[PDB]
Amino acid sequence: SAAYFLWPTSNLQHCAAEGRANYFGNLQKGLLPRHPGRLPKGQQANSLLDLMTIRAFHSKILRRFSLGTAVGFRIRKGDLTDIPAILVFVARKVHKKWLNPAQCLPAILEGPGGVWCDVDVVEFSYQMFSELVDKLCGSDECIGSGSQVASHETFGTLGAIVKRRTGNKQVGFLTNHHVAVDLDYPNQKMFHPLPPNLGPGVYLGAVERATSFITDDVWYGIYAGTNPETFVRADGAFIPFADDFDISTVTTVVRGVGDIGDVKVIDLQCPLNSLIGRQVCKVGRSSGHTTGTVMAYALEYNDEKGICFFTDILVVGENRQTFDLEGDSGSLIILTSQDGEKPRPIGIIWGGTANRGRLKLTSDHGPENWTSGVDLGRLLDRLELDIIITNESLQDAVQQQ
Amino acid sequence: SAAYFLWPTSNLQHCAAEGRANYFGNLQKGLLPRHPGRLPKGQQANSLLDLMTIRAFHSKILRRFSLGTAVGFRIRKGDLTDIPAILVFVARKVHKKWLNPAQCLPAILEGPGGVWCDVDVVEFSYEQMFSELVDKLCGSDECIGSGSQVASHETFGTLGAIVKRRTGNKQVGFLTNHHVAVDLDYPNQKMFHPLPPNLGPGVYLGAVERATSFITDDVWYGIYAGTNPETFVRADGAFIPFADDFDISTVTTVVRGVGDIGDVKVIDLQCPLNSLIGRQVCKVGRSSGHTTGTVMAYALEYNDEKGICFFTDILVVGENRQTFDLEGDSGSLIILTSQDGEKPRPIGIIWGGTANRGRLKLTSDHGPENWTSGVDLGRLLDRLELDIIITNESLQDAVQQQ
Amino acid sequence: SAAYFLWPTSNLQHCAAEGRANYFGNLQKGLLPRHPGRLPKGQQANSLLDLMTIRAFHSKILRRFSLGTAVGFRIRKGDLTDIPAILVFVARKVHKKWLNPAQCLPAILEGPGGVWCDVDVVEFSYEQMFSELVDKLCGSDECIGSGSQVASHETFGTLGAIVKRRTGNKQVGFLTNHHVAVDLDYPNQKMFHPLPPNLGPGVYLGAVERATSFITDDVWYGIYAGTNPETFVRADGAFIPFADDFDISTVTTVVRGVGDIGDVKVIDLQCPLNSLIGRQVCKVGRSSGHTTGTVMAYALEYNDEKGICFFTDILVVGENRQTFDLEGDSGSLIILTSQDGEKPRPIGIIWGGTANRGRLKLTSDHGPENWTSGVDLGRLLDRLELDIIITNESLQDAVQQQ
Amino acid sequence: SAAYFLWPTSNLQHCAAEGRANYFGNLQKGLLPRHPGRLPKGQQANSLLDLMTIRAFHSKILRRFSLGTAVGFRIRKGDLTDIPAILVFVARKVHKKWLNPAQCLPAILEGPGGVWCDVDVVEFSYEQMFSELVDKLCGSDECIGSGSQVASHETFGTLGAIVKRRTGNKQVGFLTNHHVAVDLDYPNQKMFHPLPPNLGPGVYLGAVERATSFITDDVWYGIYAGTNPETFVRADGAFIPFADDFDISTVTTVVRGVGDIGDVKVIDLQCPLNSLIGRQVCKVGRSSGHTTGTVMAYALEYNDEKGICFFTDILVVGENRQTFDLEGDSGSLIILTSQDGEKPRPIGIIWGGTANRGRLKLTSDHGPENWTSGVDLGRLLDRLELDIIITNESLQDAVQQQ
Ligand SMILES: Nc1ncnc2c1ncn2[C@@H]1O[C@H](COP(=O)(O)OP(=O)(O)OP(=O)(O)O)[C@@H](O)[C@H]1O
Ligand SMILES: Nc1ncnc2c1ncn2[C@@H]1O[C@H](COP(=O)(O)OP(=O)(O)OP(=O)(O)O)[C@@H](O)[C@H]1O
Ligand SMILES: Nc1ncnc2c1ncn2[C@@H]1O[C@H](COP(=O)(O)OP(=O)(O)OP(=O)(O)O)[C@@H](O)[C@H]1O
Ligand SMILES: Nc1ncnc2c1ncn2[C@@H]1O[C@H](COP(=O)(O)OP(=O)(O)OP(=O)(O)O)[C@@H](O)[C@H]1O
Ligand SMILES: [Mg+2]
Ligand SMILES: [Mg+2]
Ligand SMILES: [Mg+2]
Ligand SMILES: [Mg+2]
Repeated sequence: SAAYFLWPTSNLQHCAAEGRANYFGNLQKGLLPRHPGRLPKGQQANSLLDLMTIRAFHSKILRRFSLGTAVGFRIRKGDLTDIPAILVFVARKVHKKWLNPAQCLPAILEGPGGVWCDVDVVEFSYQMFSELVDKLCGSDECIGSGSQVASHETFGTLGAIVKRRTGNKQVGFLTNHHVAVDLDYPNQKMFHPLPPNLGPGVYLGAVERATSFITDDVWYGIYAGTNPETFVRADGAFIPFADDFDISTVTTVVRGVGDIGDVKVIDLQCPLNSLIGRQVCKVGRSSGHTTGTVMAYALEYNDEKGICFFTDILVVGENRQTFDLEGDSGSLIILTSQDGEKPRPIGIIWGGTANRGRLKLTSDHGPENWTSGVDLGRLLDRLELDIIITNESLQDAVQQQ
Repeated sequence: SAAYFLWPTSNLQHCAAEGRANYFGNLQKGLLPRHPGRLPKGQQANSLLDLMTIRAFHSKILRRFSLGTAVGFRIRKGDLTDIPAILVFVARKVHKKWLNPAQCLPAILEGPGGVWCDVDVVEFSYEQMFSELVDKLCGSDECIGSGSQVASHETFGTLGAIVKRRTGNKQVGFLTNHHVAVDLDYPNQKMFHPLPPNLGPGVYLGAVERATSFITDDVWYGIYAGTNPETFVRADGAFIPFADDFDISTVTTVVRGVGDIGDVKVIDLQCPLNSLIGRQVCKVGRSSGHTTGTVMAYALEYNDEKGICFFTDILVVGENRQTFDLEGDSGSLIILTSQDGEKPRPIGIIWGGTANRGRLKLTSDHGPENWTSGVDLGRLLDRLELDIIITNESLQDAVQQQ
Repeated sequence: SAAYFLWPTSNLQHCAAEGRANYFGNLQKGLLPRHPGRLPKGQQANSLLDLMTIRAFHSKILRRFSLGTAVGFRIRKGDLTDIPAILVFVARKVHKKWLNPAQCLPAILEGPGGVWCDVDVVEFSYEQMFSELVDKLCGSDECIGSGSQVASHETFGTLGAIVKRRTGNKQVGFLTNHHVAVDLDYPNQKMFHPLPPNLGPGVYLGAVERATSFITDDVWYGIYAGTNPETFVRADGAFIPFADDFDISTVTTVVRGVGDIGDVKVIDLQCPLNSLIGRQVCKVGRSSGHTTGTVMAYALEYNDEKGICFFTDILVVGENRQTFDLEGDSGSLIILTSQDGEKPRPIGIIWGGTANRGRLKLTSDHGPENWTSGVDLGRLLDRLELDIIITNESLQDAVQQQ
Repeated sequence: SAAYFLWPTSNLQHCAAEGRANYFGNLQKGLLPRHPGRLPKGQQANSLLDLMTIRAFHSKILRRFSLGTAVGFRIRKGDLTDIPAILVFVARKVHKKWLNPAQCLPAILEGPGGVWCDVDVVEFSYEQMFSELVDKLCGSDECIGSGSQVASHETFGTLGAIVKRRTGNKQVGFLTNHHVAVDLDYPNQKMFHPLPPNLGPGVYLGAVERATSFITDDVWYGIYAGTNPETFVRADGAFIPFADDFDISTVTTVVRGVGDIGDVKVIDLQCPLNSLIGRQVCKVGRSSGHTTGTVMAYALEYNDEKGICFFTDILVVGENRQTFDLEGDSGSLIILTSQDGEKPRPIGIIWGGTANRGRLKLTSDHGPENWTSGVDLGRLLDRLELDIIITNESLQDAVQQQ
């Protein structure tokens, strides 16, 4: 019956940011530990939460000389270590001899409660033809992860087959919301592989929900920065399958990977090494199957207009090959099987913007491309979705809608 | 609390596509149309509903050789008549001698049930005012009202009317064009007057709550206005409830440069045409200030490049060969001028001007004049579930209950 | 029958190239005007041929410091005089104090046989009227005549005159500029009024038969107008014989906005200058409608850097500092206005191309006025082998005698 | 003598437009709609004429969802088969699962008289070379022959073949495609090797005499290839007879890098397909030098935006995923490579235009390959009335009999 759009209404009147100023202020007044002295080994950062609270506390001394920050492990000579650090992204990485003490970043940083960590400096900036790509783009006899989805004006990738947690518990799929956005045209109807104005295809369904920006305090549960206009890039859209659409054609398998497990949630208190440095893979309609490494979490970026933006996952492709191309947006970021458990998804690729970023890891090599991913655990929670991972579970879920 | 956007549920499958084909199919085969057209005078079109149903019946024969259509009065020698007609928009209006019989549009057309009307041909296609009023609207005035410049981080618009929601807690707020609120590149939820914090000073007006972009014709008008099953009405409107912080003492329900307005005058499709078509209208917008024009036509059909049919409710042409609006006027109130002394009533709001918004030629001596697109305010408030507040006392009363 | 294009046979390889060289070679028995500088008044230039042969003799020295040249009357203080002169076009006219004597033009020149003339220096260089006449020309009129818009799939032009071919079948058709027809991107020999089938409605007029683009000076004028052996005259003509299906009852030999015209007035190079230079002319074209102007100069020389000499027959400047033409008028008849009561006779058609958008400064008070390029109609009809039809009765006689 | 261009008289409007309609009216009357016993193998399409007649008959539904069509052999798994088929070019080739029955192209089609064929779906769409051969063609060699760069003032092209005219004095000259000859701004009738005088050194080869741009299908093929009454064949050719001064001692009838060629191999539409479709071809051009490719299809249909049907004779794809030609090769001879020791015979010349070359996908693993357009040389020489000279002795003999 409703003919209008409803905004996400996460305003939480300014107390959710009034508490932000008061949070960092009241921690600021309590400096008992005493003078510049090193810090004990027992209080070393261990979790993602630790690194994020340390970085947020010193955001403003870090922001001044930096393009951004992220949490992870220290990178020395291009190789990841297992040392909890805050990665500071500089425009150009120069020798210490050319820095004044105000500019030179420290080697250690102690946050609230004496929790300390390392500070790593990284130099920073901002089609595949295969049998797999053709299958994803409409040559296969099935629709699944990686399949090209399209509205009248935009193309995207189908991330996962999902079901809604609330109400009807409708079965559908998850993709990236910019492929479904209506300002010039109506882009509510999704099709595979092409929209009717461009060529043949099948009507998948109409967009129901979409998140674009969610404040950090809601997304992470903590204040990740001092800026009161802080948003998380939380791109995701839920499209319930059309009442006519033939569910027999959908597959819960990620083609080129196999049977995947349930979503692996990024718990901010687990030890870092379970996410940072882990090998991930992607199947998308543009680059097909690629392999990469998780370099960092919680990428801070304060932009021209004065708003802080966080990007959850930072992946760099293996062997100096780009992890993704433009158009892979929506693709599932799957943790590769280590000794034989089913590969579990941790995120989806965020829509590549114009002039995507790059970081230099070694002098011998040039700058490599990095890919930005959205936390799948948090996205499914915010969109109120459950991922369907077996073909039998799919037909069971359809029965109850 | 919700963290997501909820898309409008105007899908309505499958009688919205099945019922459209079923509606036009059953009327076409049983015709009994007895070709020699005596067309008795009692069956002449009288309402807007009559013209739209006639146009919809002959949509394909009309769209075949034309850029689009709209309903109204026949235009003869550049002047509006009182003759009910379907306006057919041609790229170039050429003499009959240069048309084959397939191309030449008829002078009369009879629809379902023998209801007939005229067919008029119109040639069709698809800088700042500096004044104290414009400065007042753009932040120099001590108050916020209709015409006041509203802004998100990335886009500027005009405040149309001060409104209150009909449902729930009946929040008081304002109506503007949803193109100011675009969450694709940047979080453009917070609205400000006159400038966003990144560009300059201002006051936080509130956060967008509702917005309509496209509503199917069968929902908006209540009838099937065309044969295309993907037919949408461009209905731009966004509701921004005032922030709790906002000083509602600074709001005025007066339309500066017009005065105290009355309640929304609803466009009833069954009333006689002469109460909308040809009536003089006025607009106060942050770009052109106060302008005056005429309502030329209703229900502008346009079957574009991708194959989707789009309807635009109101078509205004400015008086004295002057543009009725400029870019940036989108959202402004389209007010019916007082023609015997009652309070001027609003009938619509300006729709956000596309790139290369068309022109139309009326007589040979003058070139093409600019036309302005409006959204039906009666239908927009109903769809958004809004009530317009027209007196400063009523505003103080509406703000209390909440 | 023929499926190919036949390029004109005006090559005469090395019959024109050395005949030019020996003409100018066995002239050197000439120069040394020894000794004095003043020449007798009895040998003053009187014709166009006199002025052109003087310019041709001193072409090398004149082209040294100038953008081009033309023949006419000296312009002094912005007004045409009665003094036969060679107009030398400089980019920027500076005071004598800033020129070396080599750069400064002599403002008198004697050619072969002591025929002398003046040298005038002119500063030189290289959006639509809306009216009922324009609308009628562009398809609103019930007839096709001079000024009517003609079109192929990709290009628009103006119908200049209704003509009949002199040779063979003596077919009736019309004359326009060939750049509306000549196309190696597409099939555009088919002409239509007012629009081609891909753009809108219209009637098939007929197919292009012959078209001239460049004609060497020695053929066009009959003399060697310059020393460059690659010297061409811009003669844009196109003869389109009417289709057999075409209703010739719809054609009018009347120039709308001028009236009944007389026969083509031939530009005889030996006549006194004042019969062409300075005469008032008018034009009816599909873009600017009816305009009025003055013939400023003839035989405009322009040597561009690829090394080819190009001549433009007529140079018109619009009256009252108003442009004589706009883009799209190409083909329009350049009609001599009735000065005492005789029928206005046509002398040329407007040239459509690239080097037509140039300006010349006549007075300091206001800036550079626009000039329009015309092709000699007398020479064009001769080269195309056409006769102009000027009365509607003569038209139906020509149609019946095919 | 003549100072004008003569347009081709190979189009007789609406005398032949009815004959096209009548031909399809005749096929539609003797429809013979039957299919009890599936498709006997004796009635299978064998010729190019068979495939073209089937495609034209079912033209309406094929073009409904397609970018174009062509005749040849079915392509299965990226390799040409021996199955007579109609190639339907789709923008993106999707699985049967995603097509409604209206969209899905059939696997077989039987046309008039029960002659049937297959329907193959192909995905379709619409830097320099440095070598000793390229340098020799572009002016470093001591001779002028096939592949040699020819130039007018504004355009560069390739010299295709050394020819003599069949009519009149049987002038000897050369053949290239008319976009190297044709002008809009300059009198670039004169051809030069390797450069025009404005750009650098060269020798004057001669002046263009004839040029074909578009020829209707009924004239070119001898049959009605499509139902559109505005149907044209892309027929780029230009005949430049050698200047009388030109030293014919420097001309070679040899195709450098291939050798001595045989006479033109005429594309007989009634011969078995395998003599053209799938045959290996080679090309020597001033941009890519020597390249090798395969004849993929004949009679490439393309109905563009303006509503005109365009046919392209030969469709070549380069071998081993390498482009068959580059920009500038237009005019080069498309030579059939020797299959069993015969001299390689030329069958066509490369076409130069706006629709020059798009892409077609043959396999999933490696991406889309480039295709090249060729014009039927057998038909081009007939239309221009030219004979190809293939031996240096025949050249010197042809020179004397002038
Ligand atoms: N603000 C700054 N801008 C540019 N360069 C800086 C800045 N601050 C520090 N650096 C450089 O970065 C260096 C520290 O780099 P980092 O912490 O990455 O070392 P590492 O990880 O131990 O070794 P590697 O450099 O091999 O990774 C300093 O020596 C200094 O030269
Ligand atoms: N498909 C078409 N394309 C272009 N022009 C057309 C077409 N069909 C009709 N016309 C032109 O429009 C004319 C009808 O115009 P219209 O109905 O507006 O006349 P009117 O309103 O009585 O007088 P006026 O022309 O002054 O408005 C026809 O005479 C014809 O010349
Ligand atoms: N090559 C040149 N470049 C620029 N200016 C020149 C050149 N040769 C002459 N002049 C200027 O032009 C003047 C002659 O102009 P022109 O013959 O048109 O004079 P006019 O017709 O006598 O008077 P008016 O200047 O009022 O037309 C010279 O006095 C000189 O200053
Ligand atoms: N209108 C269409 N648009 C896109 N794809 C189509 C269309 N019609 C058919 N197809 C696809 O093309 C297929 C037929 O292709 P084709 O006839 O080329 O097969 P083939 O040559 O036997 O094998 P191969 O596909 O290996 O060449 C159908 O299975 C269908 O999936
Ligand atoms: Mg490092
Ligand atoms: Mg009218
Ligand atoms: Mg002067
Ligand atoms: Mg195939």
